[PDB]
Amino acid sequence: AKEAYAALLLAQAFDGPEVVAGAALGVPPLEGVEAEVENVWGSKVPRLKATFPDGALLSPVGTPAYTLEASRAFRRYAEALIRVANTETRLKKIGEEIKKTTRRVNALEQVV
Amino acid sequence: MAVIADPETAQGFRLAGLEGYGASSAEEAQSLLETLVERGGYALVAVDEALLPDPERAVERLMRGRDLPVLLPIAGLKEAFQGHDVEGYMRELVRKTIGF
Amino acid sequence: GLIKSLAEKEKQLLERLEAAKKEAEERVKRAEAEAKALLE
Amino acid sequence: DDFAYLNARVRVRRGTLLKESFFQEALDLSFADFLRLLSETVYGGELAGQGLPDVDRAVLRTQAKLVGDLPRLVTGEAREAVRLLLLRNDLHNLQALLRAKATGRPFEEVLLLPGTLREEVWRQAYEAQDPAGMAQVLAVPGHPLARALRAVLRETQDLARVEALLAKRFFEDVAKAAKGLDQPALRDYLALEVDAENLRTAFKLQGSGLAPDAFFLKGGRFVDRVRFARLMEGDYAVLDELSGTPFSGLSGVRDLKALERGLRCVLLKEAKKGVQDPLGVGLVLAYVKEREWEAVRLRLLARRAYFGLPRAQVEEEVVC
Amino acid sequence: MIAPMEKLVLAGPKGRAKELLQSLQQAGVVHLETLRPEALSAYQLSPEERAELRRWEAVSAGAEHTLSLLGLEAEPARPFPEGLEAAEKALSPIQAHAEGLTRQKQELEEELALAQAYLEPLERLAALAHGLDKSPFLRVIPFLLTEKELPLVEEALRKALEDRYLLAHEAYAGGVAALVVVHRKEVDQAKAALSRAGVAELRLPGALGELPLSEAARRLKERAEAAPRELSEVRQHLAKLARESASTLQSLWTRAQDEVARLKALEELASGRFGFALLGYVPVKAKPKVEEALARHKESVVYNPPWAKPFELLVSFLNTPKYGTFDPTPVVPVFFPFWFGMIVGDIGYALLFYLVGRWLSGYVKRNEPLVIDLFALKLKPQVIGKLVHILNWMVFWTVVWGVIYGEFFGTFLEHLGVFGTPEHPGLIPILIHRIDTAKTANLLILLSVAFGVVLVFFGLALRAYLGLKHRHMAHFWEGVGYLGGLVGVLALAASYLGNLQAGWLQGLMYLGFGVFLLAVLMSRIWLMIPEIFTQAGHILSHIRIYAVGAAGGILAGLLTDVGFALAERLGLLGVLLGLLVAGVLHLLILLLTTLGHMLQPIRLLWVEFFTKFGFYEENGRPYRPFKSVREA
Repeated sequence: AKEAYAALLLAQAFDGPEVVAGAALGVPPLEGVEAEVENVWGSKVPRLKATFPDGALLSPVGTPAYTLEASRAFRRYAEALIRVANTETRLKKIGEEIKKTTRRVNALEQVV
Repeated sequence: MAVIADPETAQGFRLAGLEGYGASSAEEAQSLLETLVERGGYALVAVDEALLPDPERAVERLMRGRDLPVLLPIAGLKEAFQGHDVEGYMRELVRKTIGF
Repeated sequence: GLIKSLAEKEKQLLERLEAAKKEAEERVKRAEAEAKALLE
Repeated sequence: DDFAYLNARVRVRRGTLLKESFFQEALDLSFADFLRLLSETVYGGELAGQGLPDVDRAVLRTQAKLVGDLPRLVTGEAREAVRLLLLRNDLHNLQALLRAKATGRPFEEVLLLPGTLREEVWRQAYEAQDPAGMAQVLAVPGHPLARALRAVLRETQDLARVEALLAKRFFEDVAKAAKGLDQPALRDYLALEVDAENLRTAFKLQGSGLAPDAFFLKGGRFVDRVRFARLMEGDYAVLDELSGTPFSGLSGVRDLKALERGLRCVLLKEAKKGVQDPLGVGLVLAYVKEREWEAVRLRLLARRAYFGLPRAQVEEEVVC
Repeated sequence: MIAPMEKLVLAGPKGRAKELLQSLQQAGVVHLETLRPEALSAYQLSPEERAELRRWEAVSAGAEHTLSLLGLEAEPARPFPEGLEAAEKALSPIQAHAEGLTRQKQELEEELALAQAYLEPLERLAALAHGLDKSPFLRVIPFLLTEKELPLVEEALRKALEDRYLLAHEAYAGGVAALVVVHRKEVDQAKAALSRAGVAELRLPGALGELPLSEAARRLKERAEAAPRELSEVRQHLAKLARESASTLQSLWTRAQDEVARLKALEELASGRFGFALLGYVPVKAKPKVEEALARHKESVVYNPPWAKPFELLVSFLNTPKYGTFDPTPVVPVFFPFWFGMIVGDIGYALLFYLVGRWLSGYVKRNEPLVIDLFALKLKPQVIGKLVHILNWMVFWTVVWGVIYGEFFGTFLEHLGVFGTPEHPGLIPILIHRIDTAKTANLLILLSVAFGVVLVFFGLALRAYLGLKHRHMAHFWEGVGYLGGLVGVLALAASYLGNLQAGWLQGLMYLGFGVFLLAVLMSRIWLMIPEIFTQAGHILSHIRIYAVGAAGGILAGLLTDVGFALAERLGLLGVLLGLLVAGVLHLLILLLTTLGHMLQPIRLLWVEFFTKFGFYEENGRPYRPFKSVREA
């Protein structure tokens, strides 16, 4: 990622200022979080794919240049973030059970 | 989204089809804390670990059993993150777990 | 500069209005008195 | 005749320029030293103090005075030429404004560079309501950009197209105006400028896989429609047809970044040629170009120190 | 409606405001606002009002938009009371319908075009192709190529395909629509052959490009046929919408626009005045009186005889104030004798310009078009022509009097005792011309000089008035002070003009004349002395400009010798009319130059005027370019 971020600053650190307008809006910013159930023992919680694009093309010529490839990097934020977004929601499931579980384990073993 | 990172570098992400807005002056992410609750929902939610936020119990104390979209903490630029991966691994594995 | 004239007159109106609300509340404060008294 | 006056002054301005070793030194410096180092050199005299933003802003403001007010000062061909440079800054400004206006993203949200066209014009421009009106605001200073917009408007009046077709149209417009402007070096440079723009354009838009025809910029002479078409298909062998061209290091290149690196320098070596220009503006242009390359670098190296980035990270990009 | 306590708006030159304000107070008006500076105080505004206004704007704009797609736009005439809502409503069905027709109509034109282009080459491709369009066992690739290109692609193909293609072309002129049929397996190699070449496939828009060619062809063919007829229908409907709806559109337009202004007016004044002019509020007892008159100095927006005629209109423009020094107006009565009086022609020069004037009140037929100058129809603004009837009078007069000093001229270029010239000969008057002759000429030249003298006085006198009545001692002394010089100037000329008189007679007087000048120029102190040389250029200029107005005039009359008395052979009464081959031409040449002529006067005048000698337009400053000013 960090490539592009840093390649902002190249000839467009200064045109970050420009860019933040100048490239910004070819796509809905924000949400598209399409909440997903994974339904198992380990109940149901929301996961999601925020399945709306994060876009990157909206400008012509390839305009100022750094922009397009860099904006293309944003993809590789979005998409990638999903893996972890969805594995950790599984984590939270996996916490619960174990914890809860043992609570009863204990109880049975330790009073009943 | 709802991101913060290094603000300036978060900036790029947030531009196309994405979203963040917080700034560096709450290094615990007040920057998220309130903001999150401002709608109570965003595409997702993420952070710099600089903006120290796995005190997400802070967040939980507001959310109160709400399923907010929740962090990915980030160091905002390369400088070896693989620690808090294998650590992120420990973050369950020590403490959700028979693992220690 | 006539000016003042119209820029004051709108003010003249206000001090009678202000005075109205006050004169208003008194009627209620009257009813407050009776409302206790008759019940005691 | 008469560039004499221009020439003497600019030579005095050229005195404030830095050692190469600055850029080298910078490679290893801390941010505090970065601040000191810039503050001891000419952009530095309005350095806004401590912090990275201060640097960027200083660079802008320093150019604002050193370049930005130059065109006015008589109005011969050269003066027009300076006007064109600063006008490119205007062109961006305009685009941004257009977008701001278009995207329902108010007046506040835009900030602009120095140019021939400056804040108040812009303020009016934003504050002009209609796309027709915007173009008419441009008619206020009267420029080929003015002309370009009015021409662009005839078919369409909404941002994205207006901009695309405008950019193309505009560059065509510049070319003609430039045929009327008669520094041979700049004439050559325009064709090459056209070419460079095509190479990068073709490069960014390659893998669209499309016709050259949608956005083949024109005035190419190491380029033509076919090469454009080819590159757009993915074909770096287009770059390998470079062989004895000025653009000669672009052969063996596969990626846009490297492409751009090579290009910026190629254009720079050429840009530096105009030195002791008779009509001054080879030299003034060069002074400008160099100031850019310098400026870019100040900022690069600044980041490098500021964020504590590796040497190797800028080492590539501080060399032409 | 809005402004229920009800608005009047008056607009104007900034200076006039107090006097305007007074005129408005008198009328029956009350609650006069803002009255210097601005920002009313409980007589302002709210976005609700604005919103409703916005609705009027939407209609207003909409009426125009729909009117646009059809073509033309409306004119100020009859609005009508509407619901705003009603107006908005009204616009919607009709506009949508028309708009709908429009939308189809361009699409139809494009269709027609595209279809026409593609059908024939595609037909050629189809004709070769049959049976093998279908097959994907085998693959076929259409592309068009030209006939030089027929060897180049053929080579690309030859290298890839070898002979495992059989290679076909069918003509349609401009090239041959071409097929390669190859195995499906061979397809990349074949496409690639085209790619190396840069030869292009006849892929076509839409679903159509993609298709089996034969089938595609059928659809394409249908489009070609269909579109003009379709177009006719849509076009009829659109045309129909203009015919009926044009009045409707206008009435709506007028209303919507006026409303938009009306609404706006209320909003700007609400807040913050006209600027420097004046708003204000009437109960309806006050409302009738007020608008009708309140003296011309301003523009409002509502909730012998020859010598009198344009001047009469200047009387009002005298009355607009700014200062105690006198205002714009003078120009029109000042110009006229000389304006006309450069024109000093003859039978073929001046004296035929009536016909043209008679083509501004009668017209012409004999070439293309003109019908009525009163109805001023045109190639470039019509409108103006109606307005400039004030000018049509002055022009008809310009020629009439101009012809007349031509006829003064022909007193002295006819009559056999005065010159050698004929009284009235067998050729034409003004015959072997002689005003050219140096001594005769000298008098006409010296004639010119005099008008320039008048102007010297007129300007500097007005400066002394400037400082007198605008009170500036600085202006007063400047305008007065230069006249201190003048007696001595008159001395210097006179010693050559009489060859004697002065300059050595009144040249002793010069010695004292030069000091008097610099006294009050010195009273202002004035390091700003040097300028006085330059003033010396100006006097001479008056002469020269007039001189040319004569000389170029005179030259013009002497050109009719080489126009109409002579120009090949020597011109008698047949070769004379061999000059008439040229003669008709000379009229049109004459026309061109005379446009040039008049402008020197005004330039001359402007020298004086815009040295602020009676005029407060000058380099801007309220009042407006003189070009625009004097004409009424």
